[PDB]
Amino acid sequence: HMSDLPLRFPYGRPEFLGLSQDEVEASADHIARPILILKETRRLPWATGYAEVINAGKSTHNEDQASCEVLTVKVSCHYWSLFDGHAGSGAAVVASRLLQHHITEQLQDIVDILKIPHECLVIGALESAFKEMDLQIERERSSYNISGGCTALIVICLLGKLYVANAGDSRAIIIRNGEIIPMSSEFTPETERQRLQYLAFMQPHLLGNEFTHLEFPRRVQRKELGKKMLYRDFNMTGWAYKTIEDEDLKFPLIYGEGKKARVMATIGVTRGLGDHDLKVHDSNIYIKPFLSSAPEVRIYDLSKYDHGSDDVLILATDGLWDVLSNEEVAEAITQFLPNCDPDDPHRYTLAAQDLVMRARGVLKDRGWRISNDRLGSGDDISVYVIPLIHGNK
Amino acid sequence: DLPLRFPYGRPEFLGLSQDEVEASADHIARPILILKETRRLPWATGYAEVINAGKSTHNEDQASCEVLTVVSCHYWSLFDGHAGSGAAVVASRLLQHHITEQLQDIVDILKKKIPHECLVIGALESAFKEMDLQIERERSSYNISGGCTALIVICLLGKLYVANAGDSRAIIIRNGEIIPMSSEFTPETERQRLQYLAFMQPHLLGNEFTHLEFPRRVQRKELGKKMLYRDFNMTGWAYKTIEDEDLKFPLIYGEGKKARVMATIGVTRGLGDHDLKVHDSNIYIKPFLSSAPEVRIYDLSKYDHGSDDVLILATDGLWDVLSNEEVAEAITQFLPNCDPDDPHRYTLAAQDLVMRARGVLKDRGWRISNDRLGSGDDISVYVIPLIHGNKL
Ligand SMILES: [Mg+2]
Ligand SMILES: [Mg+2]
Ligand SMILES: [Mn+2]
Ligand SMILES: [Mn+2]
Ligand SMILES: [Mn+2]
Ligand SMILES: [Mn+2]
Ligand SMILES: [Mn+2]
Ligand SMILES: [Mn+2]
Repeated sequence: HMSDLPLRFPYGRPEFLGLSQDEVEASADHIARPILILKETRRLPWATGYAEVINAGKSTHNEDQASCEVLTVKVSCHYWSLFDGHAGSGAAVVASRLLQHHITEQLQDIVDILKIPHECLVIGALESAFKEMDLQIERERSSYNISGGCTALIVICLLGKLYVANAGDSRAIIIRNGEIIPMSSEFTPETERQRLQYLAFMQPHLLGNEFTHLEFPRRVQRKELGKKMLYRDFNMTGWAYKTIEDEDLKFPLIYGEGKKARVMATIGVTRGLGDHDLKVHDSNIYIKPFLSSAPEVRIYDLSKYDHGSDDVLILATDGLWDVLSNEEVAEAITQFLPNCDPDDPHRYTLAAQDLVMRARGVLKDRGWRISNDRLGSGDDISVYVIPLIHGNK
Repeated sequence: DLPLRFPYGRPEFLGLSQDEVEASADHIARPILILKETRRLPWATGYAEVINAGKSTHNEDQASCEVLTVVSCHYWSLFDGHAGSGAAVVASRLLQHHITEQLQDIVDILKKKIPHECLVIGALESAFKEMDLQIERERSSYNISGGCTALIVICLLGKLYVANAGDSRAIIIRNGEIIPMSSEFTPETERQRLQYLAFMQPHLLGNEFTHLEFPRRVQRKELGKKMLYRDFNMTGWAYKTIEDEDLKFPLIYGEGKKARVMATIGVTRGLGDHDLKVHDSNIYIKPFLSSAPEVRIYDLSKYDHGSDDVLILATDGLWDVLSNEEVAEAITQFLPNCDPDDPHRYTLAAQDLVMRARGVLKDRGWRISNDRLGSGDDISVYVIPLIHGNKL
């Protein structure tokens, strides 16, 4: 039904890039994989740095989207956002254009007060904004082709405080005098296992008589019927023994380890927007009941520290973090920025370009390779480098 | 009524006769009972307790401490009963048997890659659950009154496992530093789980409650007006027009030590309470409670502990009037006045903590330092010396 409907918004790259229609096509080169950076002739707020590169060939379009502007609540609200789309570009494009409007609307309900701690009203506003964005996608689903879904990582600076709201598996970290301050956590079948099992237990019909909510160390085989095995339930952190009993032969709700962890054999990320009609392969079981649009929000008070020109906030999609650790990013940032004149305004964009290049690697004979012959990232990669000096009181 | 599953009593290691128990239950004098010096506990653990100031005729705290045979396994436990002493008494005798049996399923292994620690944790988690299931079915044949919280510790193969299902608390004091070893399970700390369940299963509210949380009691006058609220998916607050459903009593009400689920109870985990209902109604509370504990591990081999490094276990009778910092300050000023070789050290430290929470009674209620109100609750304190857990 949705493939019969027009697009809500046309596909494109982040609008602040200012790319023509021909530059967009030139960027979608899976073999050359050109790293796009912000033109010096265009400045982002706070001289924010940005860089991106398309995937190595798994989807025709770059499915990351990004938005950055200064909102006005009828007070100023700086806004940065990254969306990692999957199974289509539609949700990430829609989110990159409309979520900031939901945030502005929710903040407007509480702005007289900003002038229960106020920080909890801003958190509540951001949480309501994520939900209302997903609700809008849900009902506009029937008039427009809003394909797939997306993760959502946004940050606002409001009255001297950074709010980092994450619903997905992108990541935000602060590098301050060389130390790593994490500002987000990822939501996967692994990190959300107990919530997912709890829902499956309380609402068994969501399992379509195809899955069991119990976790096992490996796939349970029919020949193990009547035998003892380790299992883990929703209220357990550890493992205990159990007699295998018919029901345990169903496919597990949670399966796989780390980046291979999956819910109902389908998805490896459990929060974001879209995916309303997503189904398990070869069945009619819906995935969305196990997904959530609700972000985790973390605050960084910019007043409690005097920030140098090399103290930055990094936002990136998993195209960076899947091959670079927080320590490699910290090492790279602190190694690069002291080579740029502190007054150079293109200097955080070059830092973001350096991060993308280190994760993308170079195209060798057997694929993309980074340092230590390691495999380079074949994904879309998008990176913000936000200089925290601009938030100094 | 039904026969008792066990006779009421006080911790066995107190070596009390029946006549000493009756004398100890003085709501006016409130004598502080301590481990006799002639009686040594594992690791020379200190223990002291005192009865409440009048809310229940019996002391509803219970405690048990022994060496389990699996390999040997040191075991300390504290239970804070409510609405009767039965559940606390049963748990103080039978939870160690459930723990012992769960550990026997995995003891060979201890001598996807599952770390051994996770097998111990899973064994404790299952033992709590199996204890509550035994209470649930023996409930019908024995008078096992009320419910109880459960805080237990085991030392197994060089590691401490602290498992908590309630609002008692365990902290380590190590070279003056406070090391928390448990978290409390209240309507407040468990709000999102509780709202989630009420939302997934609205019939549990019995058409008398709403799962939404509000900064204060929603009243008639607010109907149709804007008001802050918090749902299961929110940490912050947002505005909302009050509808007639928002007028029902909230599933979660109050804050801090005054937070309550279903207008009835201020702790959300433990054992028993299978038949606990909302007053004057057939709405059951137990679907919102959980017997599942949180387990924290302390590796004794990573630190060479001194004679004053201790693990404190106590029911809320202590923590409701003394912060972690006061307890730390109390222990670090008391113990340096005792010879490190004196086995009675930690018992005396335990008694000093109970006295500091209980206070002195005059004409203005029980008073502790700076004229603060003393604790009128049952109080039970363990002082576990970590020096006896040192490697080699
Ligand atoms: Mg005995
Ligand atoms: Mg000794
Ligand atoms: Mn993607
Ligand atoms: Mn990912
Ligand atoms: Mn990605
Ligand atoms: Mn009690
Ligand atoms: Mn309490
Ligand atoms: Mn108590």
